[PDB]
Amino acid sequence: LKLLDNWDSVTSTFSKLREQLGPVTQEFWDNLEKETEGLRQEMSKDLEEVKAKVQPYLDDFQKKWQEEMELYRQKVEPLRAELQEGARQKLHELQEKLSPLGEEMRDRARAHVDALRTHLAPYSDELRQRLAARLEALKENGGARLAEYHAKATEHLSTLSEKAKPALEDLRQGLLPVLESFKVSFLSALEEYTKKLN
Amino acid sequence: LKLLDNWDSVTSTFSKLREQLGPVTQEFWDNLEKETEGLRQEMSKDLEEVKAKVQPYLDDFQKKWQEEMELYRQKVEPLRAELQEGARQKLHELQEKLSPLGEEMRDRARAHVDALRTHLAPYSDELRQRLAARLEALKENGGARLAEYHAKATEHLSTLSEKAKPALEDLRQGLLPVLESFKVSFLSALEEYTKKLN
Ligand SMILES: CCCCCCCC/C=C\CCCCCCCC(=O)OC[C@H](COP(=O)(O)OCC[N+](C)(C)C)OC(=O)CCCCCCC/C=C\CCCCCCCC
Ligand SMILES: CCCCCCCC/C=C\CCCCCCCC(=O)OC[C@H](COP(=O)(O)OCC[N+](C)(C)C)OC(=O)CCCCCCC/C=C\CCCCCCCC
Ligand SMILES: CCCCCCCC/C=C\CCCCCCCC(=O)OC[C@H](COP(=O)(O)OCC[N+](C)(C)C)OC(=O)CCCCCCC/C=C\CCCCCCCC
Ligand SMILES: CCCCCCCC/C=C\CCCCCCCC(=O)OC[C@H](COP(=O)(O)OCC[N+](C)(C)C)OC(=O)CCCCCCC/C=C\CCCCCCCC
Ligand SMILES: CCCCCCCC/C=C\CCCCCCCC(=O)OC[C@H](COP(=O)(O)OCC[N+](C)(C)C)OC(=O)CCCCCCC/C=C\CCCCCCCC
Ligand SMILES: CCCCCCCC/C=C\CCCCCCCC(=O)OC[C@H](COP(=O)(O)OCC[N+](C)(C)C)OC(=O)CCCCCCC/C=C\CCCCCCCC
Ligand SMILES: CCCCCCCC/C=C\CCCCCCCC(=O)OC[C@H](COP(=O)(O)OCC[N+](C)(C)C)OC(=O)CCCCCCC/C=C\CCCCCCCC
Ligand SMILES: CCCCCCCC/C=C\CCCCCCCC(=O)OC[C@H](COP(=O)(O)OCC[N+](C)(C)C)OC(=O)CCCCCCC/C=C\CCCCCCCC
Ligand SMILES: CCCCCCCC/C=C\CCCCCCCC(=O)OC[C@H](COP(=O)(O)OCC[N+](C)(C)C)OC(=O)CCCCCCC/C=C\CCCCCCCC
Ligand SMILES: CCCCCCCC/C=C\CCCCCCCC(=O)OC[C@H](COP(=O)(O)OC[C@H](N)C(=O)O)OC(=O)CCCCCCC/C=C\CCCCCCCC
Ligand SMILES: CCCCCCCC/C=C\CCCCCCCC(=O)OC[C@H](COP(=O)(O)OC[C@H](N)C(=O)O)OC(=O)CCCCCCC/C=C\CCCCCCCC
Repeated sequence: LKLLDNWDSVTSTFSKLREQLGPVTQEFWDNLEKETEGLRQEMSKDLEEVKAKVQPYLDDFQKKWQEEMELYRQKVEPLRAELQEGARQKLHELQEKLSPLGEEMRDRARAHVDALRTHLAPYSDELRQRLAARLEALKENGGARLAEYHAKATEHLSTLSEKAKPALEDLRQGLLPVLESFKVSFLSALEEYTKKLN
Repeated sequence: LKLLDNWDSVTSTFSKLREQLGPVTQEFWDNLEKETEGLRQEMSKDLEEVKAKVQPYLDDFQKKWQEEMELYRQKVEPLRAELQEGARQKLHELQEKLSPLGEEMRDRARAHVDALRTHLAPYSDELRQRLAARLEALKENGGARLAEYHAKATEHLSTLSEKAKPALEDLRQGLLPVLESFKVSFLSALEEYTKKLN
């Protein structure tokens, strides 16, 4: 009955909470009305003054910004001209540079890769010999290693069968009485669990 | 007793593990010897080929690096000049911007900031005038609420104590038989558990 007795004190408090919620909501809204009323009076001033003054605000800034934009455009043109004239020369110089230097770079690139070709041909061939020597050795060595590992695997499995059979047998044989002792204690423990659970 | 047999079986598996590793390690050493011997014939050629490859490689790469160094010198040198000229031109281009537009922007800033003075100053005072009433509302309604909260505080304390008195007495009156029966449950549980856990 702990739930009922305690819940009774909870239901009564909740009821008393409503008894306090009533007046509190009335007083809260009562004062909130005064707040909204004052805030409305202030807001009327806020909006009116902000709006009436927003005109000269935006007008002043817009008129100035208008000139600013005009001056900006009046500058953008000659400034872009300087940039254009400059770009024409700068790009021309770069063009007149990328042409000879491009040819030179391409020519040097030719020798760069071509001289590399003269080395790549033998280099790759030598690598083939080295790789073949390694692969051939690793193949014979591999065959031996495979046999070695296979033999070790056989001995590993043979000695493992001597564990998978006798050792596991002993483990399984021990599991029987072990499970018995466990079941006996578990079954008896279940009694306590249920007994203490009511 | 079980742990004794368990460890006993582990002992047998250990001997048939260590002795298994006997020939295994001996053969593995020979196996490793094979790899080592192979590498003794592989790496010898590998290193010799590497030496006879890295030498002409670095040599030819030196030519390439020289080609590139010359290339970069023949590029960076004139490009540094062209870039300096172009940058100096751009600097002058910017100079004819940062100064004219700078003084212009400064005047724009004056027009903005000064306007802000005659726009934010009165606005701040307006805000104060509106905030004054706002604060007044918070003082009047605030003080009222403070009183309402005070009244409700007493009503809260009275209701809390109205519960605290019977609730604490009832809780203590409930905890007595509850803890008493719980103790009986604990005592029996302790005994029952010590009978199984042994
Ligand atoms: C049928 C069965 C029914 C039973 C139901 C019970 C219902 C509840 C009713 C009654 C419970 C009675 C328990 C009263 C406990 C009193 C603990 C207390 O008097 O303690 C004192 C400590 C003081 O300081 P100290 O002694 O440690 O320091 C020593 C430091 N030297 C000295 C320097 C200062 O107070 C501290 O430490 C304060 C630490 C504050 C930690 C707050 C943790 C907040 C986070 C999570 C809350 C989790 C809620 C669970 C959510 C559900 C998850 C599933
Ligand atoms: C003396 C004691 C000291 C402690 C102080 C007082 C704390 C309040 C105390 C006790 C709470 C009363 C007990 C709760 C009553 C249960 C009401 C209920 O049954 O409720 C359910 C709803 C719906 O939820 P549902 O769809 O999952 O369940 C639907 C369920 N099914 C799954 C069937 C569909 O749950 C809802 O309404 C819950 C929504 C979340 C409610 C948040 C309330 C936050 C309160 C104040 C912050 C407000 C500040 C205001 C300023 C605003 C500025 C913008
Ligand atoms: C505890 C510590 C907290 C720390 C917080 C720091 C304070 C930061 C201050 C303010 C944060 C602003 C956010 C609060 C506003 C949430 C109002 C609310 O509850 O939003 C949700 C409700 C629920 O409907 P819904 O969104 O799901 O549906 C609409 C569905 N449709 C659009 C999608 C299709 O939306 C509705 O009821 C619809 C809209 C109702 C409009 C309410 C706003 C009225 C305006 C002014 C009242 C206050 C003026 C006071 C100014 C000075 C304050 C100092
Ligand atoms: C201890 C230290 C030792 C020092 C040793 C020295 C290193 C040996 C020196 C030089 C050897 C260079 C060998 C590789 C150079 C050739 C790169 C090349 O031209 O390859 C051709 C591929 C062909 O692609 P596709 O046109 O048919 O396909 C496009 C078709 N669609 C779009 C359908 C996907 O092009 C591509 O993959 C490129 C396009 C996609 C990019 C993929 C990722 C590229 C990044 C890195 C690769 C760098 C390898 C360099 C290291 C060499 C190790 C020997
Ligand atoms: C001999 C001694 C043996 C030991 C026995 C006792 C161990 C009890 C331990 C853990 C389990 C929690 C027990 C809660 C009982 C069920 C409440 C319930 O029926 O629950 C419904 C919700 C709904 O979800 P669903 O239908 O999708 O899942 C259901 C999933 N279907 C059906 C596949 C299964 O299931 C959920 O919540 C499921 C999530 C897990 C339950 C979490 C809630 C646990 C209760 C209280 C924690 C208090 C938190 C306090 C508030 C903190 C605020 C900060
Ligand atoms: C193509 C046209 C040519 C362009 C010309 C540039 C050519 C490249 C040359 C120089 C650039 C410098 C690179 C910056 C890297 C390190 C910055 C640094 O060391 O940082 C930490 C310092 C610590 O403070 P401290 O008191 O110890 O150092 C003050 C004492 N001192 C200045 C003697 C060191 O912080 C400082 O120096 C504070 C940094 C504030 C810097 C304000 C510069 C304002 C001028 C112009 C604005 C330009 C806008 C245009 C952008 C578009 C370009 C396309
Ligand atoms: C001197 C006088 C005093 C004034 C002081 C300032 C006080 C602030 C109070 C009131 C003024 C704000 C009220 C008006 C705001 C509404 C602006 C508006 O017209 O709203 C609507 C837009 C619409 O959506 P749309 O234009 O994208 O779509 C267009 C359509 N389309 C998708 C289709 C293509 O929605 C938007 O503008 C979305 C805006 C919400 C996003 C806010 C994100 C802010 C970012 C960072 C804040 C950092 C927080 C981290 C903490 C550090 C703090 C330092
Ligand atoms: C129903 C009317 C009862 C009124 C109060 C009585 C009991 C309090 C009950 C509920 C309040 C729960 C909210 C959290 C309470 C924290 C308790 C705590 O553990 O507090 C100490 C910790 C220590 O941290 P600290 O030393 O760094 O901070 C303090 C330093 N500080 C001033 C310099 C910055 O502070 C913190 O956790 C930070 C917050 C501490 C807030 C202190 C404000 C105290 C205000 C007034 C004193 C009592 C007026 C009583 C009215 C008469 C009613 C009849
Ligand atoms: C169902 C869903 C709803 C459930 C909600 C849960 C309701 C519980 C809510 C709030 C109460 C939290 C309690 C914290 C206040 C302590 C009251 C108290 O036991 O204080 C006596 C102590 C004595 O000193 P000491 O060193 O031994 O203790 C410090 C202990 N140590 C050292 C271990 C840290 O003094 C202090 O802690 C220093 C006094 C600090 C004064 C703080 C006053 C703050 C004022 C207003 C904040 C508003 C709270 C509103 C919530 C209540 C509405 C009715
Ligand atoms: C995602 C990232 C992309 C890369 C971005 C790079 C941006 C860099 C930003 C600004 C320019 C920086 C300009 C830096 C100029 C200074 C270069 C120089 O000598 O620096 C000195 C450092 C010295 O390091 P130390 O560790 O020795 O000393 C530090 C010391 N321990 C301490 O605690 O203080 O050496 C080093 O940094 C390491 C070796 C450098 C060798 C140079 C190698 C340069 C080689 C060639 C030139 C560059 C190629 C240009 C290609 C165009 C032409 C073809
Ligand atoms: C889900 C859990 C619900 C219960 C929860 C309880 C607490 C929950 C709260 C927090 C979690 C706990 C978090 C604990 C964190 C660490 C606690 C701690 O300090 O542990 C260390 C100690 C010390 O061990 P050491 O003993 O080996 O010796 C000293 C130690 N090195 C030192 O430097 O001090 O260990 C000991 O106390 C050993 C003594 C054991 C006593 C024998 C006890 C004998 C117990 C049982 C025997 C019966 C079984 C019979 C089986 C049948 C026969 C085979």
